[PDB]
Amino acid sequence: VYAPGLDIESSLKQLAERRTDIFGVEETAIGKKIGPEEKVTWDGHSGSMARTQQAAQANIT
Amino acid sequence: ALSRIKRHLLTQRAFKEVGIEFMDLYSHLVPVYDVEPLEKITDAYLDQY
Amino acid sequence: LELRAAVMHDILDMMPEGIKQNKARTILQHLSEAWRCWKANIPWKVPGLPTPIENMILRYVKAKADWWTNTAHYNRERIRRGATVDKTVCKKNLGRL
Amino acid sequence: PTGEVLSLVGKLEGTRMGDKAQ
Amino acid sequence: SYMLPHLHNGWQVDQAILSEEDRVVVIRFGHDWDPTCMKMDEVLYSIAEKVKNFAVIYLVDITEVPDFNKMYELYDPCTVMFFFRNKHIMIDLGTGNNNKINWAMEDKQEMVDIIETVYRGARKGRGLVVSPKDYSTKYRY
Amino acid sequence: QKELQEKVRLGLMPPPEPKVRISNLMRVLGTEAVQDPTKVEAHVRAQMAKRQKAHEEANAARK
Amino acid sequence: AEVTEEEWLSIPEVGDARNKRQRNPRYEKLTPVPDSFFAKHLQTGENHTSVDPRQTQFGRN
Amino acid sequence: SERQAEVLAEFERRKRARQINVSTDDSEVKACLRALGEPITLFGEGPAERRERLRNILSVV
Amino acid sequence: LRRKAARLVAAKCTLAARVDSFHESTEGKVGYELKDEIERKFDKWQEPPPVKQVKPLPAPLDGQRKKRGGRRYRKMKERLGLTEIRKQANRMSFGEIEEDAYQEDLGFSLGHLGKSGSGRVRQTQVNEATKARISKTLQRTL
Amino acid sequence: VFYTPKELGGLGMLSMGHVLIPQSDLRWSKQTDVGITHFRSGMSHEEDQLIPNLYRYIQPWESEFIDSQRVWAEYALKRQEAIAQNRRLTLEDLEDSWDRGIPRINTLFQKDRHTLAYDKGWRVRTDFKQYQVLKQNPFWWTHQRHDGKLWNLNNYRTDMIQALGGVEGILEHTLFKGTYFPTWEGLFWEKASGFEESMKWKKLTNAQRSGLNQIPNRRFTLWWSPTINRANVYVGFQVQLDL
RNA sequence: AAGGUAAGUAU
RNA sequence: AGCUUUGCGCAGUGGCAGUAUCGUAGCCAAUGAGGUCUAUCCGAGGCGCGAUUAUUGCUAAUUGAAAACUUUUCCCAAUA
Repeated sequence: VYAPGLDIESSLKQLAERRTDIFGVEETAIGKKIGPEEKVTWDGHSGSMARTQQAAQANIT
Repeated sequence: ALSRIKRHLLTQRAFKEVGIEFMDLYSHLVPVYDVEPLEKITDAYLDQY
Repeated sequence: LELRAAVMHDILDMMPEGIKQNKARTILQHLSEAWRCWKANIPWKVPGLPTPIENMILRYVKAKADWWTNTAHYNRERIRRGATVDKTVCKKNLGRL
Repeated sequence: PTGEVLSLVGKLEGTRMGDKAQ
Repeated sequence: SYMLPHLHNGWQVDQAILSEEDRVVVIRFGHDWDPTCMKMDEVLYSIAEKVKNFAVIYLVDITEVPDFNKMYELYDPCTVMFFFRNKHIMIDLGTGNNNKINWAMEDKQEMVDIIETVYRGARKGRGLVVSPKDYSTKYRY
Repeated sequence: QKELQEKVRLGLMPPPEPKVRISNLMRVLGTEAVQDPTKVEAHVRAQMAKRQKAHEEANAARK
Repeated sequence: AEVTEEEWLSIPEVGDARNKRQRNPRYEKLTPVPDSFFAKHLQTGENHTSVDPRQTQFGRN
Repeated sequence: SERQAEVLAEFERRKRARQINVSTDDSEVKACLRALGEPITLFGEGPAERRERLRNILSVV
Repeated sequence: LRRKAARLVAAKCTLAARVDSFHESTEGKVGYELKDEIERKFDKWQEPPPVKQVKPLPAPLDGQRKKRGGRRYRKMKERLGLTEIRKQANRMSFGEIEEDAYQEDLGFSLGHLGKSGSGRVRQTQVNEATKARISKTLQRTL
Repeated sequence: VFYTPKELGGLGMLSMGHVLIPQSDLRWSKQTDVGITHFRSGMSHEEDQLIPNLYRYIQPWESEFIDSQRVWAEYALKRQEAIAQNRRLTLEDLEDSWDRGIPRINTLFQKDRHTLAYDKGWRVRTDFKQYQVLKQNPFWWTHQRHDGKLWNLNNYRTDMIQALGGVEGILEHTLFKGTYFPTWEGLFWEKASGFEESMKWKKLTNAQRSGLNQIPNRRFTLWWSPTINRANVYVGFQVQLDL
């Protein structure tokens, strides 16, 4: 049901990397990590299945 | 039942635990006590008498 | 929630988890029982628990208990004043009081 | 016509509370 | 939040929805650091074991997995969504959005009731289930 | 009991018939005891005697 | 940092004190109130046609 | 039909197994299994499973 | 946990006294053989409870499951089935406003029970199969 | 839908307030051989119908005490002459004084008037009942058996039915005319369904039981559907059912 | 501005 | 030689109870289980866990099904 030890530890570190009001030294906003390529995603429409699929194919290097 | 009640009045000095809840009147808490029914009968008869 | 996350993160960071990852969940269970043992007003003394781990768990329990008491009293005063609150909030506050 | 229960502070104060009771 | 299983890419979410054939897949789209998401995730963790027989709970980071943001409108701080046999299940919550639960629920019993109702309706073949509680009002008095 | 149940499962023995007494006659044979009441009574009493017959037979053979 | 690996492994698993009757109690069947309660509520409201000579203000086919 | 014959054979094998006396001593059970050739343990079987296997072997044998 | 400890210690002390009255085991081999098992029993009593798995809620149930019927089922249905007085209880006359019966609860109402229109000339009797009686284990305490 | 007594399908709400009934709600219509005829209720040129207020239908404490003293002196006299004539009060002599005294004259004729004479300290016990039961008692100060019923809502309900236009005016708001019952006389409700009541004890889950406790509402909305489902009360677009 | 989307098979 | 006592199986008849029966290669227990009466006295199983429709089987209805639905390229709009 629950995550293994590695997953729990990794999730805790990822949460700590964002909540700098609890962890860390410097204090950024709640969701900021401080202190190209944009993935193409389907919009859920049957008319745009082909273009989204081809764009996913066209993004392979 | 009366014989059991008199026997409890004479010889019973130890009793089972009674549960406690709190009626929330939203201004304070009123304690509410749940006693065993077998002791409840004796206590009610004693109160009436 | 933030206190539990912070305590667990600290314990798992200092844990040499290269061999003992499976204890991580166990750690949280202790952080529950101790808290429960404080809420139940019963003694809590784990015999196999290392002294630094027990000390930090006690610090976590003390901080959570201070927050718990303050939150319970604040919510009770809100309800007494007439603050508009939910049924689940009322039940939880009644349990805390 | 709204059906909202209106306060009777100052409303229907002319009549006593013994009226319409037997 | 840090105890429930995590899905790290869109393909993993696809497989998680596809894999379960007799249990409702409950997926929380959001962020671990979001306070609303922390409340929702701690409620889910509280009821994670009790609903083992008829539900599986996963957590998806929308920033890490923005694959379903466009179609599922995953733009609220927290979102809980139910799937059954690879089929999104809608809930007549009374909030006007039947496609998802987009708020943190305090009581852990209400979430169990919602999951149970979703399971019953979906196993009966329905695509919409009427929740036992109407959420058009927070019942605050 | 398991021996009997598995014998009945595999068809070795016929499935057990309901045990019917006089007070039980209107619950097991109720619908057929309005059409031929005396035939039903005779069948029920024959079953009762056969149950008694086996008991006395076992007692006599064991004695 | 002073907790050794063997000490870390020596951490015990947390168990539950309460027994089967409290952890997983059997279903609490609800039953209707006995008919005698309807009968007794029905007895009340049946009034004598006469009063005792000593009663005061404070006590067919 | 041979299916009825084999079902009856299995049933009578089980019936005989229900009346075979087998020692409850684990050492004697292991010695008997060694004498009759079958392995002491099969897929992590317990002592009760070992007793059942010895009973089945003695029933077939 | 002190009455049980007192009983165990008294029994072991009686054993040790019976040993000593004959001046056997002068060094105290029997005394230590009993003291260490007393400590073992004390440790066993104070042992932490073991890990018990949480039982998940049963999956919601759909379909048909065959249930038996018989004397037990008949008795259960008679105890749980609707009674004539409890049948009249949940019937309210339409248009005939009745005076409030119970002061503490205005919701409570007898319905057709004791009120005209029920169609029963004679008063309904109490189904004695719905009698309230103590459990079997409560009989043991008595 | 609120102040209609529960016998007619309403909620039977008691109003300690000022609620006006619009005159448009006091109109009904019936069909006979000559066609359809329309009726109102307020013939007199008065204001809109005002529901009776639980204000006026309670006797004040001072008048209640004066009535109690007068009635109990009267009963003392009547008992004095009753003893002399070797007769007992036959519930007919005590007809002018029936629901008047603080220990209501009702209590003198109560069937269990002998066992209650040995009930002492009942008011203190009733007050202290709050520490044993988990529900607050609004009538913590009095006992119905010992002190009598110190209030009556017969006049209140009568005037509530009169103010709403009677049965004809009330039932025009309901689906009663859709049932085609010839009259309202020989009619009775069934509070719980034959099957709905059987499920109260069948081991249902919390979610399953919670949704089953809303079944009566599904009937209430059906009873007042011609009035709840209206364009005047719910402004906005309308959607017709698919069949 | 909303809290007013029946769902289900079929192309 | 009849009668008769106790324990134990095997049956037959009848009654009562279904908030309970059962399991123990888990632990503990007449070297004392467990103790509110009456304690220089009482004396037997308890505890934990597991199974369940609060013992478990068949038998027969009903429902859900199941068997099927044209399980086969539609529409808004464009031109000839």
